[PDB]
Amino acid sequence: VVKLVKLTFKSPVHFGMKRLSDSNHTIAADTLFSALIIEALQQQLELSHLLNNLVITDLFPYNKTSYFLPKPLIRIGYKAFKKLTYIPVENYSEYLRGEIDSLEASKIAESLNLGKASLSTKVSLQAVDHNGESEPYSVGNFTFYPESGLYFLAKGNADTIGQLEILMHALQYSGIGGKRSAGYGQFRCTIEDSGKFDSLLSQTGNIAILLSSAMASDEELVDCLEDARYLLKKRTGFVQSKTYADQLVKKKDFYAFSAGSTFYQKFNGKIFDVSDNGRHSVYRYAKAFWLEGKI
RNA sequence: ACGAGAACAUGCGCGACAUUCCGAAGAACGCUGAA
Repeated sequence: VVKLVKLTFKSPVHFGMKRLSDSNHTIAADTLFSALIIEALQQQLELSHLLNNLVITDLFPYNKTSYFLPKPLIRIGYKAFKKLTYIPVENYSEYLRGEIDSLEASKIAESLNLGKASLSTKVSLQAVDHNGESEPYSVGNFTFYPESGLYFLAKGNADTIGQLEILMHALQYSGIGGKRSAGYGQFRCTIEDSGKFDSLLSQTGNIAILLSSAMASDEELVDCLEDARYLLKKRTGFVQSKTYADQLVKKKDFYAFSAGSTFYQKFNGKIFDVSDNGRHSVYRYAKAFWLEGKI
């Protein structure tokens, strides 16, 4: 049951990539899954549905004009083609067939208006009272245009879909990304049946494109890599919880194929464990959502 | 179990100092009009 989940952001979001100063306009499926797990644990729900039947996608840019999917890594002005990152759903088939030209790719890049990124310079006055000093730091945020929003597609049974609806409503108050609970990431989310995507997903093409940041199991990896065009993205971070350890602990470093990576042989994903001797297992979504296309 | 959590762009600071609404300037010029 693939359900579109559109997110409208009221306040700017941080979405850090490596540092607090930087910012991204989207987040990986794992970052969303980790937020969904944290929420389910707060609301005292069973994690079996999320860990066994929920399939999600990286949040993708959406505009009133169009919904943007990630640019497939398919061999085809090379600058114009490399600058392009997201292609509207209507132009995805044209891009796959090679019917797109460099000027058309430039127009597609200009078409997206997800938002306007910025850097907010904050200060910490915690040490001023102890003969210390104010400490400047920078938070990179991204402000969506009013029509613009981030959407994700969630697939699963009816039970996990309803659980997702509950977690999503709680999540909007919780927020997403970094510096949430410090002014950022408040969003309001709608869950609906989308005719566009379900029709798009009902295609049996010769190539498979990874909607979500995903990694195959070892046995899956050996068949999948042959003839694959892909971009290994390091997935790293600290553990966010009150019960994992007394102090803040980094997760084990993970590498996942990025969204838009094209694999000839489809691989199902796996919820990996990036924990290192903690009081609970830190789950890292790496399951795979596939858009089959014809090239 | 969201490159995450905690974190006041904050503290101090007179839109202020100097600067004549002055200078020149006769209320007086022609003497006529009507019956």
